[PDB]
Amino acid sequence: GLMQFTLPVRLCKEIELFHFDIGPFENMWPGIFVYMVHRSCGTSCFELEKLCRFIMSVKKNYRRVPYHNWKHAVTVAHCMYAILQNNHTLFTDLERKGLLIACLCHDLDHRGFSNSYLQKFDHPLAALYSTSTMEQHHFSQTVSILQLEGHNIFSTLSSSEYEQVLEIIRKAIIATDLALYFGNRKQLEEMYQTGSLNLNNQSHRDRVIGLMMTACDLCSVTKLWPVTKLTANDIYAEFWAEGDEMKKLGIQPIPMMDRDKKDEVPQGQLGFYNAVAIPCYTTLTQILPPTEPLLKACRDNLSQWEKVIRGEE
Ligand SMILES: COc1ccc2nc(N)c3c(C)nc(-c4ccccc4Cl)n3c2n1
Ligand SMILES: [Mg+2]
Ligand SMILES: [Zn+2]
Repeated sequence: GLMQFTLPVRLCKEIELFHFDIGPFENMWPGIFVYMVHRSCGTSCFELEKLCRFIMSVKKNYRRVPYHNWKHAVTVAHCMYAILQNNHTLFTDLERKGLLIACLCHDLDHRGFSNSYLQKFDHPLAALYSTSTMEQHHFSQTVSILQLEGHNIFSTLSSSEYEQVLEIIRKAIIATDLALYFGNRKQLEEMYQTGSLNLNNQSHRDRVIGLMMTACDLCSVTKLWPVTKLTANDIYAEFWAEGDEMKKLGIQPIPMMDRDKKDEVPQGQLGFYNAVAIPCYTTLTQILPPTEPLLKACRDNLSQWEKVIRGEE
């Protein structure tokens, strides 16, 4: 009960900031996640023995791919932690529990390939789940790990609390399917502008939680320029591997995925910031004003990509 996780002083302070980087020491990441659960939720939210076993099983079920890896999982959970701490009173005990676990699990057993590649490959998961293919797989994998003996971190919830938290995690993980994000933000935009947005409306909370999941999922665009720039190499290493696999199926990939067209990357990140990231953090900053640092950081990195193009780096 009385056993706190503490971090070194620099981590203890920087972990509270949106732009925190979890660092290159893999063995500290489980401790960093537990620390975040303890401050965001309480030291009673989860049985430590079970949580530790759940974390190590989640870690084992992430693959050694350049980007969609265990480090991405913990990075996305830390952004959720920063959003939850800067918006203390807006979220329920169930939501704070559910959302950190959702973020940690949101890309479970990812192969570094998109839903499009699975469909064109004709991968069995594409027959099993016709839309949000990988995301339905990620939720399936989360449930599987929760059902391992000694892994059910939720076992002390009432029957209906358990159903609500698994329903929060499912929606949260499905919302990380970027094809669903565009319509979700458009709706949140209309609701905020016509002033019909209402956080006591469950269906409205769902939408807001989805945008938070998009916001955390993209949070590599909200770090200090060097972090953001070096992560973009990991992201493109997956894209180019997928591009190669498209060519193997006799399909010319989109230029963003073609490793012959690396020149077109900076312009590609521009389109992504303008079409996805900026609109995402703008709408988020309108609903949850304290998340403004993510928008500011994202605009800062947009400006860095403009500089790469103008040949200034
Ligand atoms: C999906 O198409 C793209 C294209 C350019 C990206 N550039 C990024 N900097 C980026 C980031 C931080 N996260 C994603 C992303 C989001 C959801 C699923 C998979 C990925 Cl890779 N992307 C990008 N995604
Ligand atoms: Mg994903
Ligand atoms: Zn992700």
